[PDB]
Amino acid sequence: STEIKTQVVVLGAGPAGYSAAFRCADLGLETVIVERYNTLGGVCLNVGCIPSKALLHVAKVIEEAKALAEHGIVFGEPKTDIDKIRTWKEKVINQLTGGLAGMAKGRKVKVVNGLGKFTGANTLEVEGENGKTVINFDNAIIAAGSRPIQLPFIPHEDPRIWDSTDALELKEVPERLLVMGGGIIGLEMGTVYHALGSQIDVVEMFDQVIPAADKDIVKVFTKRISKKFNLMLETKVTAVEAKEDGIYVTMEGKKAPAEPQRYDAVLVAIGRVPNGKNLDAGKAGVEVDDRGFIRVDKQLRTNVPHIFAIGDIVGQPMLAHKGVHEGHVAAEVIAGKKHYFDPKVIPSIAYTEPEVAWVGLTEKEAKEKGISYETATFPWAASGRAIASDCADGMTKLIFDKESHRVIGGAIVGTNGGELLGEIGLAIEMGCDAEDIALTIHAHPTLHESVGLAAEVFEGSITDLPNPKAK
Amino acid sequence: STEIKTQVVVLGAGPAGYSAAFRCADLGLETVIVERYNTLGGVCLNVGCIPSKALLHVAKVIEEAKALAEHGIVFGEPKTDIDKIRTWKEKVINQLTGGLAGMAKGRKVKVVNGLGKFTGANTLEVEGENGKTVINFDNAIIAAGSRPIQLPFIPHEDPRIWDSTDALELKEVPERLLVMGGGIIGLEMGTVYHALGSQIDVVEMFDQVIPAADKDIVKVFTKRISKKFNLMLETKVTAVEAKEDGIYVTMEGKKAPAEPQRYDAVLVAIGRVPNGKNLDAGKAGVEVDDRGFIRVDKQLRTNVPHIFAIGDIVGQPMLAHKGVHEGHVAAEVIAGKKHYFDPKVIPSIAYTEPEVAWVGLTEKEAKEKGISYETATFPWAASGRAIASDCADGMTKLIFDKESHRVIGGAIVGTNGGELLGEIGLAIEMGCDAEDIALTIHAHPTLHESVGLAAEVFEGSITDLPNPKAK
Ligand SMILES: Cc1cc2nc3c(=O)[nH]c(=O)nc-3n(C[C@H](O)[C@H](O)[C@H](O)COP(=O)(O)OP(=O)(O)OC[C@H]3O[C@@H](n4cnc5c(N)ncnc54)[C@H](O)[C@@H]3O)c2cc1C
Ligand SMILES: Cc1cc2nc3c(=O)[nH]c(=O)nc-3n(C[C@H](O)[C@H](O)[C@H](O)COP(=O)(O)OP(=O)(O)OC[C@H]3O[C@@H](n4cnc5c(N)ncnc54)[C@H](O)[C@@H]3O)c2cc1C
Ligand SMILES: [Cl-]
Ligand SMILES: [Cl-]
Repeated sequence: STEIKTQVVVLGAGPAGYSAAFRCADLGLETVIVERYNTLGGVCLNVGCIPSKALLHVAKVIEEAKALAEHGIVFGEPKTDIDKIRTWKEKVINQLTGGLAGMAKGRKVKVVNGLGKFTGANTLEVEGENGKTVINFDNAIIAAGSRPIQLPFIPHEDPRIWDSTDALELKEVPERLLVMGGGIIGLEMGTVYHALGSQIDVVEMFDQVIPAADKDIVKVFTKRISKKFNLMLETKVTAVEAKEDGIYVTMEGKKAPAEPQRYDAVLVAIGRVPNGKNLDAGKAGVEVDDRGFIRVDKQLRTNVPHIFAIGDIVGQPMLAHKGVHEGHVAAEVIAGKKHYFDPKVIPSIAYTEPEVAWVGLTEKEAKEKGISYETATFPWAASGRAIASDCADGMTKLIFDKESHRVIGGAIVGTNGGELLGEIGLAIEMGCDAEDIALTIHAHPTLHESVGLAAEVFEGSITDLPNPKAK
Repeated sequence: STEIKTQVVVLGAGPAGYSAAFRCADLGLETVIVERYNTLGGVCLNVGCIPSKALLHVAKVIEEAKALAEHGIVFGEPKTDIDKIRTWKEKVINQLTGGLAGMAKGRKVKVVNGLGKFTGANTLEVEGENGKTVINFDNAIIAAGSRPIQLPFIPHEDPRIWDSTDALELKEVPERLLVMGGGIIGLEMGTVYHALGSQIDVVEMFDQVIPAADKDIVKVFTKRISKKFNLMLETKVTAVEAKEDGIYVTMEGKKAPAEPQRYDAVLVAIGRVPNGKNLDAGKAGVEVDDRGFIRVDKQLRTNVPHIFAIGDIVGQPMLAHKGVHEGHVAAEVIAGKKHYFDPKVIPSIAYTEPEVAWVGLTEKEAKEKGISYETATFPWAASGRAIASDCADGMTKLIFDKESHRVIGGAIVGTNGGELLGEIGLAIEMGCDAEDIALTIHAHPTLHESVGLAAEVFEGSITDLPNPKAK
């Protein structure tokens, strides 16, 4: 029963949403953000990328410290206080949310807290702390994100059945943990809890973890990870039963045990689904597909031209950077600029150890597309830096169009591997060929020089590896 | 004496030398390498880049392990065995040497061990393990490297007066160590020994460590390091005297103490000089300058057209990657290709913690060149990744031509900062502008996305910082 009139309303304050809102404000538009939770930053900041990366950094340091022992530096076994780790995680998060609130204030962007739902083509109704707020807008930006997949046969109401948020709460270190899903989130959480002392089982229906990534990359990764996790591929969960002494899980498939297994906790990390069906978007005339996605064009417009949608809710890949860039474009289009969201590439990174990172076309995709392509790889066993840094199990891979010589894809498996994507990404966006990359002088000794070296393998000029293109 | 005939003789088996030799072989030329010492890889592999990076990795892990205590993971004080660390260092060197030997064998490149000197324009004489060998060549490639600077008033015959090789031998951990020279090598060794327990003093004649780098970058580094090291800037060593209980060093300048200071060891890391005067190059008609450089053109030719020179011995910067690329060009030119060595940029990295890395023009150089430029920086205090990884003091800086918007230089201070140079390097080589970089989608949350964000700061679209370019 309180009414507001604004130019732009943004539904959701995640990466996509707040980036869109801030861009609108910087472009001189009157902008209001609606968010059901009490802080900004959405899933990414509060229960996603950031806390997971904090805990993963902790895990990495623990394992490195232990790995120093054979080289003459012996730390004891660490004394660990989970409450303190949790407190630190919360500190990084609170620092960042404080930052976002500060920036919203600085850009004079009003934040309305509560559940927003459309009531008309130009009207969004918010139910929150201050009662009901009716927001009349010229433009709306839908950025309401996604949520974890739940399965009907699983008692998701038992506290020992976790999703990613539960896992990131760090309630305890379960003696035995099952991760359902060999995707990125599952493997990352597995990494975290393994470093803390948990015994890790991973169950995955596909024949490979991180299924979109190439076989050769994932092979290095799997070789590394099979020493610490019990990987059960091409296997599925058929039943989950809560009992007093634990969660009993029945599996069927190639690596399934005969008997149901007892776990102290089960992380259900099957995937995520969009929140498009929860907005009464139809009342604004907006089309929502059967899977809950709100599909948009290259200017991020829904079927209703003055209503935009960005981020996870718009489609895959569900990644923060995609949402940020989409938000920027939507804001710019609303401001009247003729901009489009049409990136050649979108990078993906699994912050496991070693990291698995890739951008552009994978070899799988290249073979299905049927274009003449050639791969070039540099093994980290040949890298001075990787050996000197005790991380020789890695590989840098570039994929080239055979005729044009343009780089069309790249991948790294290795410590700090993700940090190498930038160059590759830039290279693809600029339409670089192998010669461009190879002739650029990369610093030695670094991990990223492998990018250059891979290019050299293609050029046939490589001298840090045997050169089969020699004569 | 034994006499042999070859197409190409390469004097020196360092990065430059073996890269040139391997490239010549890959191009179908009969090739012989001459090396006075019994190992391959030269300074870089044996007493330079590789061992220093190994020890620095050890130091970094020790410090991170200690830093976890504040977050709830408490390792004890480490129990350290210096003999075992040294053994590990030696192991990385040996593995890599083995690799190089394997590659030389595979390319059918013969290695003649001994001291090489020119006797004529087409004759090089080697005195070595297999006696004296006379090599008649069509082309020679001089790659005989550099050596540490010594000072006449310093008793360099005392075992407590070190150069970098001594430091890398790791014979003991001196309670108190003086590093003379605030260059990269000195700071790296200071980092290693501080991590091992040494108290570190650094003397530098200039008003900043790493004088070649911009002041703001080094300011960020200096703030981190001034708590761990006693930095004496604008200070000079006037006397060094060996006594029974230690080495007494007298210094003058603003933060130098009045009285001579006692150190258990002194590392002399003032710089390196080329080995050009020690080859009898004059007997081949080759011109050597007064300080020992053998100056060369863009095809790496000396004043004698069939004689080439590459690496440290030809000029600054004395870095491995420069030498490798020069070696490739020299080999290609000898094979009859119209190739040139003329890179737009050559990257530099100090592997301190945080790392200090830069490529292209610094602000000093841009001013000195008279270019109208604009800088754009992203502070790591605003990076989710840097905060979550406990490395928030960093900074990423891009320098753009103000009119063309082309990137002309870049720099990073921060953990893993060096790994970010590749993208920047590539961007400058490709003549990218701020928009090219900004519109490339960088993965979140990473350290390298800062590069993209820095570009956004220039473009005026940044939403992860306040945007003073806003409307
Ligand atoms: C554990 C985990 C790790 C991840 N790791 C990475 C990673 O490393 N890199 C990466 O790029 N991505 C990662 N992701 C995914 C990343 O978090 C998402 O892609 C990103 O958060 C999407 O941003 P968004 O703005 O589209 O949606 P969200 O971040 O989900 O924001 C949507 C916001 O809208 C609010 N909202 C929803 N409905 C309403 C409503 N009706 N009214 C008002 N407010 C509403 C929600 O509360 C939420 O704050 C990870 C995700 C998880 C769960
Ligand atoms: C401690 C330290 C750290 C360093 N860190 C880095 C770094 O991080 N990154 C980087 O890029 N660079 C670094 N450098 C420098 C790098 O090591 C050199 O730039 C590189 O080794 C130069 O290669 P080169 O082939 O030109 O010379 P060298 O590697 O010195 O090779 C010359 C070789 O020729 C031999 N030789 C000399 N005279 C004769 C003769 N008359 N007959 C036969 N053989 C002869 C020598 O024994 C030597 O093996 C570092 C150097 C040091 C000392
Ligand atoms: Cl299932
Ligand atoms: Cl029961």
